[PDB]
Amino acid sequence: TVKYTDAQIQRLREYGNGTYEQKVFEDLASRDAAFSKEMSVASTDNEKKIKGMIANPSRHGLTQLMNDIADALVAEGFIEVRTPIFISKDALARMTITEDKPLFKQVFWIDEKRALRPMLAPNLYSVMRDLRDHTDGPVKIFEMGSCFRKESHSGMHLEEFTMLNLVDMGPRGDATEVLKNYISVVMKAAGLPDYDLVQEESDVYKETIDVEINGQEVCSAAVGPHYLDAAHDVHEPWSGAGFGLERLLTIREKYSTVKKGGASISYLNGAKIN
Amino acid sequence: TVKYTDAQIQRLREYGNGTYEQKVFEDLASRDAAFSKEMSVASTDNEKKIKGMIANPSRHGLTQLMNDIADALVAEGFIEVRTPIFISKDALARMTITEDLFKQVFWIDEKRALRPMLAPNLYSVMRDLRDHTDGPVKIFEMGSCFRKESHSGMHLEEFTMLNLVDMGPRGDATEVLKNYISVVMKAAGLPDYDLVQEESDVYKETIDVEINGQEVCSAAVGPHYLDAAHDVHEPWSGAGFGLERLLTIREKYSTVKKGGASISYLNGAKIN
Repeated sequence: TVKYTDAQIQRLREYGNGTYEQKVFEDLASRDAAFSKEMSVASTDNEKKIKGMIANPSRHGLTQLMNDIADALVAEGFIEVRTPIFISKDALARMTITEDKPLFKQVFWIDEKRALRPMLAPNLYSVMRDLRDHTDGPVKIFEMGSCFRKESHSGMHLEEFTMLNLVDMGPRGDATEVLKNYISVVMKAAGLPDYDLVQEESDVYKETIDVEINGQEVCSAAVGPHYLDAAHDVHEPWSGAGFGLERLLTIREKYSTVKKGGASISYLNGAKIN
Repeated sequence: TVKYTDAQIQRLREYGNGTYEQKVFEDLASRDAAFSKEMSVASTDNEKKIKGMIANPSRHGLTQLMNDIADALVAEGFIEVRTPIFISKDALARMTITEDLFKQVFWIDEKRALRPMLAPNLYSVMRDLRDHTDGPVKIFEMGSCFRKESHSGMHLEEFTMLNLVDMGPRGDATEVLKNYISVVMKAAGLPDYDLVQEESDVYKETIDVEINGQEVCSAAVGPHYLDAAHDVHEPWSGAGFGLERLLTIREKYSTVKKGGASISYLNGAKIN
């Protein structure tokens, strides 16, 4: 008739990758006793993976997820681009991310005119637009890299996160299905073949497609055009999708928090090192 | 006899990836006709290269170099680690980066900064993995580091560092470190280079790698006085590479701003 405390659930989540909020116990002593033993099982499992990685080293799991998805997108006809982390204050204004907007509060500022990017759309707007001068068919590009948002104002757990942004500028009568095929290629290559797409009409985009793997947002897609296009010299429909890569890796490997599979000095491929 | 003007030289490297400083011309008309010819050819080749990327897309040239090197390092037994871009003010102080290099640091707030090098985080990860093995501790990281152009001598403010460390004693540590450098340079497509082994007052030895006079890798055999501040107390050897600098030399790009992350360039071609 007692459950793990919130502090105990957190501590179990930081060290183990099982599920713990379901357990129930006769009294406080039995709960604390089973708490320490669940912590003991979590510590052994921790060392077992670290010794495994030390004995059989490999590419980082986040790196391997990026490579698995990226090679899939290239076979789909996408150019991989890399763009700087730094973006300009004018660049944030073209997204209507301005002082009066709440989203403005999450931005890390480098100086008075430059900032860390909170998303991949600014630079990808620039690149797809410039390639339009060099081709008449669809412009298909994508990037994977770190984006940065302050935690207090965005209410999410990672300040540095790796976004995957793919986009295909060009008109399509079948823009929806073509976009849904882009979602499939990513999710398949990511190892998450089952997912629920939330197709929805909108006033701002032509269409919007969220995706959920049992109740959790893992990608946000849309069919253009959008009112942000004209500020970027974009005057045609498009289709794009955005995936948080640490979140996908967390869900595929069933880690307890999102801070275990990505970039860290306390975790390494799900295991806690310190 | 005349050469290209400085304005002609800078514009030639804008779209062109040839070599132009050495050209010599009899007169102004001959110098101007050749400049226009190189312009039109650089622009024409630039256009064909972009359309080729559209016809047959591939992984980014910086990503492909990172993959070619990282697989060769995993085959040598290295663990690939990834660490945050943000480091603490204390971690910088433990590198003796204090107010008295400190002006190269991009400060995020009162206590956090963009990492100017991979050493502080790699220090913490190698130490923690020591509690988990008696054998050598071998890791590497490829990721962005940041430095202010106004104080750093380099032209990129964001640059991709590769750092590898092998913690733990070993016989002939310097020659093993030389092999680690050889695996990287061979995996990068740069087999021709010159090493500069030197006696050191701060390290046990220092290895500098140069190609055509340009430093491309800074390596060292430990220990070093910064080790105690990070609770490291055993031998180690490490090497650091700038990956845009490697890609520029291999592809013979006219500047070091065409191969890396950019919104003006894409794999050596200018898209504006």
